[PDB]
Amino acid sequence: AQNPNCNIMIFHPTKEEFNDFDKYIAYMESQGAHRAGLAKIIPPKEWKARETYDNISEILIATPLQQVASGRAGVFTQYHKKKKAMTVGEYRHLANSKKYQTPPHQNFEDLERKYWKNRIYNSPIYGADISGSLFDENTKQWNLGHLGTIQDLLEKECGVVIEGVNTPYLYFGMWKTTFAWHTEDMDLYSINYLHLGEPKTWYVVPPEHGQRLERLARELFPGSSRGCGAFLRHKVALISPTVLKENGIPFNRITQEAGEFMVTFPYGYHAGFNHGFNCAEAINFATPRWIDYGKMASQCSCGEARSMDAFVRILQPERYDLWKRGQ
Amino acid sequence: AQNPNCNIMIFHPTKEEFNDFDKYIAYMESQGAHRAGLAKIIPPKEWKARETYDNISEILIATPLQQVASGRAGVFTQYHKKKKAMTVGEYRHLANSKKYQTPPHQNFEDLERKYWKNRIYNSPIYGADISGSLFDENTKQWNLGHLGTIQDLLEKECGVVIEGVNTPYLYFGMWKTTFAWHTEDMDLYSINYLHLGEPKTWYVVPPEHGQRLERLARELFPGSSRGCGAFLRHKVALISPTVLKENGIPFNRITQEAGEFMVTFPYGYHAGFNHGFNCAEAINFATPRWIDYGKMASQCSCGEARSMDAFVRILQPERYDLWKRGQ
Ligand SMILES: Nc1cnccc1C(=O)O
Ligand SMILES: Nc1cnccc1C(=O)O
Ligand SMILES: [Co+2]
Ligand SMILES: [Co+2]
Ligand SMILES: [Zn+2]
Ligand SMILES: [Zn+2]
Repeated sequence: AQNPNCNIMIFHPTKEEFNDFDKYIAYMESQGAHRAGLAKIIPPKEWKARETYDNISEILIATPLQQVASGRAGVFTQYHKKKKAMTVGEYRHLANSKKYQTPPHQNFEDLERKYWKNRIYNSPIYGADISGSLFDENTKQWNLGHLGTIQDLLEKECGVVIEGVNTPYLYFGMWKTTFAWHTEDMDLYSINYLHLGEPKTWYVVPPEHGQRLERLARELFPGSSRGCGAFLRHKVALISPTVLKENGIPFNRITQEAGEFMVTFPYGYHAGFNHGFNCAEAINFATPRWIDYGKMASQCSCGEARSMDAFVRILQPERYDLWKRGQ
Repeated sequence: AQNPNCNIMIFHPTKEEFNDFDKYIAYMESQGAHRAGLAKIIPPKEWKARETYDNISEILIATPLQQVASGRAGVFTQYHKKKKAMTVGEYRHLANSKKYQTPPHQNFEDLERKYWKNRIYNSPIYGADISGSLFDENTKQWNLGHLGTIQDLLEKECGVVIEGVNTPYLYFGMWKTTFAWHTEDMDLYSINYLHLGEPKTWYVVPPEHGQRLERLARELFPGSSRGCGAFLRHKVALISPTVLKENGIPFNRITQEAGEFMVTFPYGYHAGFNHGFNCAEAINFATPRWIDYGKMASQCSCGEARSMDAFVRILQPERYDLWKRGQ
């Protein structure tokens, strides 16, 4: 077995190796990368997503989300308060203001300490889930808007044509903006490129130990757990590395910097935070190995959790009716 | 001036000519094709959208629309009554049933006569605007899911990056299903491929005479006109070729058959109907020549009309606030 400790692996493809996305994902998994739940891919030195980021200030963040925390420093939930629209230019200026800017710190470890100590006492604003892409149409390699669709993958594997289209999303972040513990919809893969700005710190639980995190979550969020058998689908729960360690949950951490890709693998629980003003782009994808995870993915049917129809309809026909009632 | 009578032109590209989409659209316009408002493109004999259509019955039509008419035979409006979900297999069976099937007829002209005589007395069900594609991912030429985006076109022409993603839609039709008189959102181009089944008959007004149609529409639909300065954006008004002829409106007609593409050009008003069970796929696109049409496109701000944000925001900043109130 490759990567038996489930370490987060870092890959440095050559430009030749960067030319076939599916092939390289499969190569990564041949080295056991998937066992960590997360991998970093450093693009070839001659690769670029686009020429410059000088012309992005007029992008509109239609519904910025103020992330309001409740609980304790290491165990909290966050809810999203909708704010008025602003441009990326206005958002960037807000992120760099005295109220929201990254504080003085010695290094990543000091910043991480400050995040978990102080996160709940501030309510940063996140420009998340904006449909769009910052890849140049002429970028041929690892262009997240030119990947094959999950609908075509399901068709290729299962022989069924389905409706739906999957496209990338942009995430404009600032210091303390947070992504809660979750796996992807239908336990899909995700790929995330950090286009510009300050880093993004990730935490991840190996897929083989995901149920351990779920068990801890039910204990730490009893109200949420009673409300929904798959409440982590609501994407609101945060648990710090110290609390995970206290409870024996196996996990790893890594910091993503501008110009780097992160891939999350099926049923790899992850969470994290942004260091300062940045912009990432992400999309879900599938491989043949995903199908069996799709079939077993837990579903939120309480109505709180936000193409999905067809995947549940085909892979989980028994769940489909009740899941559809929740929607 | 090419094509001064504004005739609908039909093109037969070679496989070599079929290899550069933008180039061929530009070639078509060099021959005056755009003046008609609509063109037909017959693909090369060796081209195909996909291998077979044997595996499409499990596609879900989440919200089939029953098209209910009001008015007179040649001048009517239609509203869409939402029906319960059905699969394409179930829809196809309904379309072929005695209640909904194409009636006996001698030819296209007889069927057209029957449509305009009898359309208002039936309420056919249309599986319209389903996000998805039936093109094989391996189809390299004129794959409507692999076109360059309107957002990238605007960026390339105007130097502004914007949010948004544009993807194709599927249309499952039956006899008498109808598309009302309209131009595309922001007076964009559209491209439509008829994947399978019975034909689709199109009517079109040359872009240079669009305001003549608008004037007639205001006279024929006085209530709708008073309610909204751009009510044709609601996509509910039908006017027959006989009534257009009586009122001196220049127009043309053509019937699209399975395996053929239709392109609508900026500000080319069009309408039509399906002959029987079929499936079409369509998407909007842009070229450099569209920009000036985008800037002048009329907007519905009464709230009735259904990526758009950014195009109005950048090309029509003066209209943006009031348009946003309507939404
Ligand atoms: N929202 C997310 C979800 N999964 C991974 C990363 C993020 C992010 O916000 O960067
Ligand atoms: N809905 C439409 C809009 N424009 C052109 C064609 C159609 C169609 O229904 O085929
Ligand atoms: Co994620
Ligand atoms: Co149209
Ligand atoms: Zn739930
Ligand atoms: Zn209106």
